[PDB]
Amino acid sequence: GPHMERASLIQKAKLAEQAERYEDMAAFMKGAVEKGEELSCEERNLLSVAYKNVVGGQRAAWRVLSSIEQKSNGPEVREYREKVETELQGVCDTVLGLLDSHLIKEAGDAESRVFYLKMKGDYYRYLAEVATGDDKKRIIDSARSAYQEAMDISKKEMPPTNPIRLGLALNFSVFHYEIANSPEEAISLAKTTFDEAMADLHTLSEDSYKDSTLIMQLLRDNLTLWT
Amino acid sequence: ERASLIQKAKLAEQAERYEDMAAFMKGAVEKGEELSCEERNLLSVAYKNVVGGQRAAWRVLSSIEQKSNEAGPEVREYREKVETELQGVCDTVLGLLDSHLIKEAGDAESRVFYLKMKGDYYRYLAEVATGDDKKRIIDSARSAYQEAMDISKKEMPPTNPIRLGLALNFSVFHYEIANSPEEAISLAKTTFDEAMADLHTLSEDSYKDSTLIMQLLRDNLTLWT
Amino acid sequence: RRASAPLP
Amino acid sequence: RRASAPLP
Repeated sequence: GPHMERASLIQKAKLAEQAERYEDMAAFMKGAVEKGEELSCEERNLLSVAYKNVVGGQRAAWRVLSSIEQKSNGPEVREYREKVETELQGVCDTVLGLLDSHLIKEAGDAESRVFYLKMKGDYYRYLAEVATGDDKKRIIDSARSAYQEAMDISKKEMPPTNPIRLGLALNFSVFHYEIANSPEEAISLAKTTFDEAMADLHTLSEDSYKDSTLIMQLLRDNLTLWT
Repeated sequence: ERASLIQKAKLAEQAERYEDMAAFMKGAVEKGEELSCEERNLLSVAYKNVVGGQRAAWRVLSSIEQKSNEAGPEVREYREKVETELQGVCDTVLGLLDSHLIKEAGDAESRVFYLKMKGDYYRYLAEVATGDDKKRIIDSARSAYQEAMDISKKEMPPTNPIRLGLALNFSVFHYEIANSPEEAISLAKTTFDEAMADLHTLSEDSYKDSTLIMQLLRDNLTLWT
Repeated sequence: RRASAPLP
Repeated sequence: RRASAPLP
């Protein structure tokens, strides 16, 4: 039944991860989520790994094509870039559909809520990277809302060294800089996040310390690049 | 148009979208014109990347499946799905080679190229095949490789990279597929020795390609002996 | 290129 | 792992 089917899909997603077949992994994880049970921390990570690898591959390809198209200014680049764009949009719409119909909930843990809301902001941000007109404006607003709701929860419920909180503040600052064209907000957010995490690092254990410091190095690299 | 499909395959290569690259190259081949040396290489790169991906995934799964015995059904089912996708890609390449490329090949170099490709994709099928089907596949790979060897020994110098790469793959076939380690070692030694005797006469254009294959033949011999 | 949050 | 011919 549903419980047996779900267990199989999770095992298959773990096999697909080992085999580095991320589109398969994503499909198994989508099916597992559609069984209706809450995802465990391990399962959330399987879902995130699966789709981030799929969309990451598409985004990298789109950037290559978009760069050739921008430099060459025939029809082939535009047509092919459009095909890649459509595939990317479909993956983002799938993730967003899963988040809205199954994963985004009022209950329970602030960790899982911030996790899903950040994921919502991320996939709307990926859509914004390739969007153009009034659609782009709607997408930018949706990413901003998801990130802000996640920021409000993380500031109230998580310590400033928490990697979900750090990762969220990093992505939202990427959003401000790259998408919303607010470099000042991006720099300010990245500095604040880094400073607040820096003040608390001594309270961490060797395990937690390595997690937090990794994301702080990323914040710092982005500030070097943006200032 | 053919020119558009080739441009798109070159774009797919830059974007590292090898399944797209393979699809564009398949369409280009189906236009009916002979492939140039650059186009042969685009076709080869496209499908070797797709199948290489699948083979590595299959090896991962097959390894888990074996360790599991001491199971469950998921590994077998998933390994079978990967296997079916791999079989479809090999059947696509082999279909293109038989219906468009081997027949229409002008030069001896392009014919050896296509016949080596035929033995390679039959060899990939033989890696995952099991019964009487495996035997038929082994015979078909042996036959493609042998026809290519006969042409390459008569038409190409022993230092030619297509000839060297062919001898390398056929020796892999003998060792791994045909379970003839002696034929594999003998073929690899002979190929290496014949190339070594002509080493000083190697074309500057082939320096990097030939010396690489020579290093691989030597690595395989170290491993097999 | 700018960094975004790494995989969990 | 044994080597097979690299990409042209």
